[PDB]
Amino acid sequence: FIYEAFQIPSGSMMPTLLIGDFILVEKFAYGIKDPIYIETGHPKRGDIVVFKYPEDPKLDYIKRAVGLPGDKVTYDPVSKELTIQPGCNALPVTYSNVEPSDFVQTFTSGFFEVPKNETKENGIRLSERKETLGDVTHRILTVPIAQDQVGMYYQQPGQQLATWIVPPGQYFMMGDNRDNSADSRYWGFVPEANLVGRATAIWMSFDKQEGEWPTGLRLSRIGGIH
Amino acid sequence: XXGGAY
Repeated sequence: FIYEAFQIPSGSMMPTLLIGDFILVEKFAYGIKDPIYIETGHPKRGDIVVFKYPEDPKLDYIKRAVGLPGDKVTYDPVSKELTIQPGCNALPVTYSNVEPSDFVQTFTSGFFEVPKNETKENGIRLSERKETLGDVTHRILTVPIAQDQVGMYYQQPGQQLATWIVPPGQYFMMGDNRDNSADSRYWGFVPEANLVGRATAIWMSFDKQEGEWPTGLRLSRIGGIH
Repeated sequence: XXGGAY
């Protein structure tokens, strides 16, 4: 397996990946099969994938693969919940109770880790919940005063707004920081050709703000991604 | 690498 490291400059995958994380990615592999007598690397649903931005292939993006080839994906912008129908059958999708997250967003915008007992001026506390897609559980953040404007979505020819059917060999990507993520909702599907790898680990983390320099080290974050 | 992912 071939490996590549990446810095996380933005907040689009909070709380799973933070600004200032450094991650290791495992590149996807074409299988090496002996037809006389490895397996081909594909995203599984829920995988954190690095990929080349389709519209400008010189930029690397990192999102979660929530939609696989054939998936009918529907997003309800009010509840901020996905529905997924594979091979279009309904994928089991569950959501936990909303609770206050560790983060406040100021509003460009910055994010701050603020303890749940405190408050911060010019800020909104982000909510957190668990999203389960099939067999994979991960956290998402939502901004309680935010809601997508569906008229601004990438609209797939043939489809109502806020519903997409993933073409063969393509993926529907979404960020865990659901109100702060420019993802497939807005710029459409990601082709197979554009995938780089799957995020496997945080190998280093620096405590910093989006444009600022590091305030410290978050060694507690080194390890698996969950 | 060491490059960024947005």
